[PDB]
Amino acid sequence: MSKNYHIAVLPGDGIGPEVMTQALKVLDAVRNRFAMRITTSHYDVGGAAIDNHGQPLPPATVEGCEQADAVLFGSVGGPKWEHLPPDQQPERGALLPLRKHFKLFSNLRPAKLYQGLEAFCPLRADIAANGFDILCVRELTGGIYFGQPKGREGSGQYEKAFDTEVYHRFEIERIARIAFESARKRRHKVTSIDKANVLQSSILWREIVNEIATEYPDVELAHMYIDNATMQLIKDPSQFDVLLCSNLFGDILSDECAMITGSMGMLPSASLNEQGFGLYEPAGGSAPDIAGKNIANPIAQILSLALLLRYSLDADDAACAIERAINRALEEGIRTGDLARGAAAVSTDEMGDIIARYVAEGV
Amino acid sequence: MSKNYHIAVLPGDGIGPEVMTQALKVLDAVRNRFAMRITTSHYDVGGAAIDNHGQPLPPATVEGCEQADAVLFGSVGGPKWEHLPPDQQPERGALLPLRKHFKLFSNLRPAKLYQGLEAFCPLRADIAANGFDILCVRELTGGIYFGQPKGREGSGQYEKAFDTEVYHRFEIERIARIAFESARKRRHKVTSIDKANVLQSSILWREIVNEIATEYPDVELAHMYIDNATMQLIKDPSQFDVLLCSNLFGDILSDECAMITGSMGMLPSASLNEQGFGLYEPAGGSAPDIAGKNIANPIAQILSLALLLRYSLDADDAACAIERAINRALEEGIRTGDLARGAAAVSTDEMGDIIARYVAEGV
Repeated sequence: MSKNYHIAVLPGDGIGPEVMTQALKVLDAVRNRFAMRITTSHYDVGGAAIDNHGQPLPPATVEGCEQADAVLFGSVGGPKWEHLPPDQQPERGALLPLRKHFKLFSNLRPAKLYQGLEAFCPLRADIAANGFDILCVRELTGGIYFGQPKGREGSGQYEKAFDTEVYHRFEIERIARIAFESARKRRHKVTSIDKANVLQSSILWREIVNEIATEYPDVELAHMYIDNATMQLIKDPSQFDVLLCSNLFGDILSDECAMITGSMGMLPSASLNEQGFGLYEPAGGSAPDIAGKNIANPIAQILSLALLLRYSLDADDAACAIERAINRALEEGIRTGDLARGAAAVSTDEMGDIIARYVAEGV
Repeated sequence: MSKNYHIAVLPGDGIGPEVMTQALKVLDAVRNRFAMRITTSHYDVGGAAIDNHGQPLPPATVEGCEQADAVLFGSVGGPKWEHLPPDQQPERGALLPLRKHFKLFSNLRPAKLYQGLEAFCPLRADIAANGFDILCVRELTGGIYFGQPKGREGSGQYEKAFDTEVYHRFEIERIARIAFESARKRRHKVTSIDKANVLQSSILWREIVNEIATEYPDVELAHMYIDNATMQLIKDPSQFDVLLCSNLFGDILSDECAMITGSMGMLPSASLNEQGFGLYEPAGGSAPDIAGKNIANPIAQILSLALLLRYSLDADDAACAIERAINRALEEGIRTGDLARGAAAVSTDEMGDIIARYVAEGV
């Protein structure tokens, strides 16, 4: 709840700009309720920047993001591009350059069971009913996806391929930190996932996690292996707050958490660097068929904004207030098309009206 | 009618002997019904072997296992042993030299939702109702648990720890074969789990698997990455037959499967080699606590006999009869310590008499 903030807003293609419009409505209701001074600049990126500057990521767009406290990003692909690939893509050509540009090494993906869809959840009703709220923190830049040596050697029966799981201390120290800070924002419990029986890199991970933890006495830390963690998300998801994972283990576990929500198309994602700059976006997926006719669901965008406030603009109170507006609309059955018993009671624009109205505690 | 076969029977410690005698009751009704000739010989292993012989895996046991078509193995360990060393007593001193000696590179873990146990399944009911029957085939000897170099190196910022994820073409070939062979005795489907979008070792795995697929043209092959399978196992387990897995991807997935049955006490395991020699055992362990002739549940041990018959003895007729018997028992609600409210506990011994009966044939 304060003054000073500026936000690069990059809708993109497809549903991008119609779902960012709903986010800016909710931003405006936040601006008034908490008396926060937040300005935005809009920038072209992906397909429309192809169309305007003949570029997936125009250079001035990068400047504008350099000048912002955070980037709110939409969707990128939609209509008619990528016949010429791949770093001449939208996705390839905008999103990973931005990643690389700003040192975005972490990826946070919350998975919370909203009352309203305890029936969509895949777990036994008596399990879904206990509910859950988990933040999966995933290390993005190291591990076995990028390790070196990597490659393929030989022929015949002894032909081999190999990848290396490497981690460096500087890498494990920074992602651990983001996990602990985030648990402070939350319920003060970090479960670090590893394979610290067999894996040497998993022994260092553990080790270093236990060192960093001394700096956070108010946060409880547990360790769990990846295969126990795959069972426990099914058995009792409600035991976990923050999951701290390597690149591979977080890929797996962030997807397992998404599935157990039962919704998925509703989920946000954040990518942060160690200074608090983030790029916030829906995890879901670009439009395209769905585009232009307002039946896109804006919630994942509106939830990327909630994330933006908590994590880059340290407005935790403002972030909850959007969360509770969404929880309220979902409990009432208000859908774009997720429960049309007596009609998917709302279009994209209507959905954006209702949430911004609820934040402004109107309804 | 006939046979030729011979089985080493190594009960072990604890509930090993109690549930192993129920297994052997059932081998009797099988010997009778399908007119087989199967010889058994008992050998002392782990704890029994330390007491009677002075060591957990006597030369004589080993000698006896070399004369068998398979090894049916109970449980090993109790708190009365292992104070002295790691790979010198019951578990590590018995169970893993066995595997090494016999070149057992594959691990088969079935996970099947049994009807009278549907409620214990932690998935939503309508997914539980569709049921499932999965066989996870896991590479045991290779991949990242054993690749070299493994280690840790340096100080400060770039201190690193690494593991190498190696496969050769011969390793992938032989595990893919037992997966396709297995699929032939089941529903003629193999899904191969890689992460081939980024891993060089996964890329080769996918290549060799496609090669081997052509030698089994009547078996439908599918590829899927580890994070998708992790979700699909929740959303629609019924789509799967055999999962073909590398060492780490099958350790994760095997547990996920086990959990979704909701009856992990009941599951068997098989480790096979190239010539079809297997070690068959419960996936869990003795319960010294519960050791003492008559409450331990014998179904896992018995289901182990079923696997041995199918994979080592090539008698799947006799294996399915055992699986039909257990299936009828469970839905009848009869069971050792899964449910009692009408003094509906039944002994280890009663369970064995009953399942032998149904195999013999009911009425």
